[PDB]
Amino acid sequence: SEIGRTTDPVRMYMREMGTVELLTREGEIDIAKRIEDGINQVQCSVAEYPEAITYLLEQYDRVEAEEARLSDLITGFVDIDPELAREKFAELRAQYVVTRDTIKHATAQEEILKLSEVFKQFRLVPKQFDYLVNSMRVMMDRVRTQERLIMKLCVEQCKMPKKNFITLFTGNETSDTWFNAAIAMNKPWSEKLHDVSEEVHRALQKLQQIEEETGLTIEQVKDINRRMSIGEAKARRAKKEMVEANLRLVISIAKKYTNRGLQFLDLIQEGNIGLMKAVDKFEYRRGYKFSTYATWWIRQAITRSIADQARTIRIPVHMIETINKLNRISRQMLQEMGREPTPEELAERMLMPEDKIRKVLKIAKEPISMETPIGDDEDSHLGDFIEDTTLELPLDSATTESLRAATHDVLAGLTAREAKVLRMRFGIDMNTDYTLEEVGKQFDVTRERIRQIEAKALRKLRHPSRSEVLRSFLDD
Amino acid sequence: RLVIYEREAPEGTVKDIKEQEVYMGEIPLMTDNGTFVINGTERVIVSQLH
Amino acid sequence: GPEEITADIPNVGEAALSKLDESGIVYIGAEVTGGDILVGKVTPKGETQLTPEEKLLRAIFGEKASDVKDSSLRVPNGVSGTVIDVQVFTRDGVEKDKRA
Amino acid sequence: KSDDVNGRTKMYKNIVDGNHQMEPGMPESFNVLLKEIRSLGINIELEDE
Amino acid sequence: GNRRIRSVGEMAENQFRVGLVRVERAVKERLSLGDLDTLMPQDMINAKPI
DNA sequence: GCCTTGACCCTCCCCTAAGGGGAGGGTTTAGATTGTGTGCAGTCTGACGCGGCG
Repeated sequence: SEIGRTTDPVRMYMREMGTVELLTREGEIDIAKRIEDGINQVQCSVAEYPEAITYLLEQYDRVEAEEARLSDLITGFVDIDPELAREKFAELRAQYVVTRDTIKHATAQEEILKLSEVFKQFRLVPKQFDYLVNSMRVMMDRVRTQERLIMKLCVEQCKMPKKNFITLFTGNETSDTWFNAAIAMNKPWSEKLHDVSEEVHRALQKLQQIEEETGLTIEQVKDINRRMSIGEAKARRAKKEMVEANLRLVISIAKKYTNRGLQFLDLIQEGNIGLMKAVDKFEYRRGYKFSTYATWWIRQAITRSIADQARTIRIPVHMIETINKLNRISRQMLQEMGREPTPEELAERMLMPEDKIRKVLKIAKEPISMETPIGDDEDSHLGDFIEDTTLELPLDSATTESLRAATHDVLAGLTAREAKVLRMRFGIDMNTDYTLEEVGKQFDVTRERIRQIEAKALRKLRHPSRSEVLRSFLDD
Repeated sequence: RLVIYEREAPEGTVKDIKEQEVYMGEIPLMTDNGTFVINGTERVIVSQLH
Repeated sequence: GPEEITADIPNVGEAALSKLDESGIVYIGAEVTGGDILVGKVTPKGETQLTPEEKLLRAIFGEKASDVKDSSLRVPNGVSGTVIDVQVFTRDGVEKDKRA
Repeated sequence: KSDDVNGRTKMYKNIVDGNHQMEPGMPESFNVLLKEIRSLGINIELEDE
Repeated sequence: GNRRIRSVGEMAENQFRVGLVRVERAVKERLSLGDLDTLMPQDMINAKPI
């Protein structure tokens, strides 16, 4: 056994990946058949709940007047043109209505099963079928969460036996007939929850609407949903066997992308995501091999992840493709001319203007490491030569402080009103500068008078008696 | 010379040959005095005792 | 915007532009010393974000702020030589000045 | 002289004012060190009592 | 007698052979594709690795 | 001089009709393909922790 011998996650992955053998042309077909039988079982278990079929026939009468098209409702039929769907929808509606009234109780299990097997014929688009199964999951999980809030409160009270709290709770479904039997033992635990016997009502009386909103029994709903779970675990275990058998295909494709910015296991994992999508989308009834379809999705995922995350500064996919196209045009022009082309002629063989190609050539460059050795030494690196350009020079800070002092000096040599409106008009020793109207309203004076005051104060400061300190803070 | 053999023969004889001149790289030339001008500056490739 | 080789440099007197030709490049044969401008160049800048004190300073003396900053090539300090050669390499699509 | 960023401009202004006194703070590379040890899973901290 | 001189004309040849195998893998990869009857040799030669 | 007043004036931002141009983002793509692929190294010397033998 090779366990504990290597550190490489590539070797560990290849080691655990090679323990699944490749499928034949026949192995892919019956794995795909297992997937489609799992999904068919999920659908025939969905058919027991009626409102999903009601929503689907709502969708069809919306297709009738074209609020939508049935090309988005069904992908085809198995025993898309819109005339056969009329036949199948009519025969399905004639089944749903003939099931709706027949309620009894042994007779009620003939029509539901034949409607299930006649609803099996519709191979829906994934969106509608997923909507139906998620709708049923929400119905069953809210019903289930009040089902276990029934026991949530029973744990809120005291010690919790529910080994035999389930004895006659099954089947009554209308009232507290099962609830009265709990105090019939008169053990202390059977005390507690009973004084909460009123507060429990709106849980199991909210059942009062839902058993009138679903039509079928609590365990009937729960068990068609557990049959849905069995069907989807069959379809999910069969999808896992098709992904696990085809990981060599992903490595086979991913080895051709190995040095474009992403590492080999990164490419393998992105291609594995593409392969899982391919398994979800594959159709074996087209007669093609799984490799033929799956290569498209694996290559899509790998190239998309290279466009997404191979670069520090991310370039969008449209510019990534412009760069790739420019590069292969440059390769052709370098081969056919023996000389690296200039952007002028590189813009004439391409369809693009020259100023567009110049920025495309300036746009595709990867950052240098600041641990790059300069001089190819190991003592001085590129980061040692890069300067903080946001630092204020200490002579500039000292000039700023001297200028604050000088304007403080000249503003002390003005009237208190003029120095105030001139410290307020500008942001001097305030956090914000003000407009003529704000300075005026603070003084309860007009805008134009404040303009006059500040213009006069500026004219005073223009005189060389008050200006020779400040004129030193100017340049050529 | 791209020489194409056909599929099935005990000899594998040629369908055709497409022979032409490809440009693979430029080789830096040594000057009359044993130096190379590389990115404008004269360089010396020191010999190696290995 | 593009940087511009020019003899029209802000905050630099006519004395420091004495040995630059009309293209802003030093003459060949010019005896220069440290700090002398060899090639005059200005970089376009913006958003000067004036401090309130220097904002008042420019309100009193009415001096506009430069939209460009002096980015010239100067002689290194302590170095005093003679300009013996000037080469101008211009890109295709850029217009050659009188010196080029 | 090297890393105290606020203290070195104060020192320049103090030299220009004829006051040869320093107000030294923390070197900036010690703050870089503290932030780089915390970028490991390690809580390094100045006990400010 | 155990230490040997390797000079520019040999080190350059070794690096050229390195570039030649870097292009050889891509030429062997391109020939495995079925585009084989319409391409010239200068379409499968990439001068940039060399 | 202090203070209003009515008339002007500035820049800046958003709007016009009928789309053009482009950036940046999604999606699928069905002959068949099913395990990467590089080096490199002329260090020595302590010193510590551990499988494995006794």
